[PDB]
Amino acid sequence: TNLQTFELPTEVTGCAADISLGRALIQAWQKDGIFQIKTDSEQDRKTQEAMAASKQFCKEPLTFKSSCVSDLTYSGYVASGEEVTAGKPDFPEIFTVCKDLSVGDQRVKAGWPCHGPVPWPNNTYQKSMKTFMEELGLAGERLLKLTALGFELPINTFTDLTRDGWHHMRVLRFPPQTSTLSRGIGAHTDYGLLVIAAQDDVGGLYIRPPVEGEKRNRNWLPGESSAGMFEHDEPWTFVTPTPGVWTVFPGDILQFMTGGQLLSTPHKVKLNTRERFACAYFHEPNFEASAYPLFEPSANERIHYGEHFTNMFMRCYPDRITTQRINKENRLAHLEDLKKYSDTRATGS
Ligand SMILES: NC(=[NH2+])NCCC[C@H](N)C(=O)O
Ligand SMILES: O=C(O)CCCC(=O)C(=O)O
Ligand SMILES: [Mn+2]
Repeated sequence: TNLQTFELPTEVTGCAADISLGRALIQAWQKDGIFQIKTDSEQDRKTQEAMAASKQFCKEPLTFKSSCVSDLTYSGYVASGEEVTAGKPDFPEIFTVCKDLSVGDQRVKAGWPCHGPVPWPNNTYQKSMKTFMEELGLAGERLLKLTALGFELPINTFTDLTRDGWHHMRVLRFPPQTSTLSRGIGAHTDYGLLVIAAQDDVGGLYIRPPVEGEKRNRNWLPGESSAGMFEHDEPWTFVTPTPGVWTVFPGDILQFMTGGQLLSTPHKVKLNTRERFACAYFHEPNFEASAYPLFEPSANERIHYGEHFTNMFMRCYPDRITTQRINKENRLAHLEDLKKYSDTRATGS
C-alpha cells in the first residue's frame, strides 16, 4: 500500500536512464495501478495556488457559481449532486476546465460538440488554473515519452496523438459527510491517456490495482461501461495524502492502445469528516485523434477520442444545458461529419 515515487527528468531524450524509468513506471502501474511523481518547488507552488483559488471560488454563493456554465463547452461549474455516475449522484462541487476556445475559433463557429470558452469565475482563477495546467501538461508529455520507451515503441508514439490535445481538469471540493451516505464519487475509470492528480491533507481517494484474472470492462464501448464496477468489492487501495507529490494512473485510451497491458485504473472517492480539495488533470489525445491497438496492427478497432469524451460527458451530465444543446442541434451528427470534412489539419493530409 506504500506507493512508488519517482522524480521525472525535465526532458526525456531516449537515453538508457529514460528507458529504464519507463520500464519502472509500467511495472508500477502493472502492480499497484498508480504511482507518485515528486513535485519541484514550482510544481508545488502552482498546485497550492490552484487549491487556494478553488477554496475561494467555492465560498461564493451558489447562484454565482451556477452562472459559470456554457451551452457550448462542458467547462464550468457542477453542483454537488449534479453529476451522475452509474445512475447515482456524486457529491463534489466541481469546476471543469477544458480547452479554452472563444467564439472566434473556427471549431466553435462550426458547432463542434464540446468546443467553447471556459466560463471563468474571474481572471485570477483563470491565471492560476492555466499556469497549473501548463505545468501538468509538461509532466504529461514526459510521462508519455517514458511510457513509449518502456514498451519499446518510438518515443513519440503517444505524444503524436496529443498535439493540441484535449487536456482538461476537474477542480473538486468534496463536502464533509453530513448524511448516512459516504459516497463521494462512485467507482469509475477516466477517459484519456493519463490522469495526474493532486489532493490536500484530508484523504478519500481509493484506487483498484490490477487483479490477476479479473475481467475489466472497456469503458469506450457503450455495452461495457466501467462506472460502478467493483464498487463494493476488494481490493481498494487508499491513496494516502503525501506532501510534495502528484499521483498518476492510466485512462481508457492507454488500456485500449496497450491491449490491456495497462489498465484504466478504477477509482472512487469517499466523503470524510472534513471538506476535501483535490484536482484531477486529464492528459488527452487531440479531439480528432483515433487511438489504435499498438500491439495488433491488423486489428480494425479504433477509438475516436473526441467521440468518447463527448459520449462520456453527455452521460455524466444528462440535463446540463451543454448536453441539451448537443441533442437539440444534433451535434453528434456534426461529430460524424468532422471525422471526414475538418479543416484543422490535426489529422490527415
Ligand atoms: N468527467 C469525469 N471524468 N467524471 C468522473 C466520474 C465518472 C463519470 N460520472 C462517468 O459516469 O463516467
Ligand atoms: O478526488 C481526487 O483525489 C481526484 C480524483 C477524483 C476523480 O475521480 C475525478 O475527478 O475524476
Ligand atoms: Mn476520475
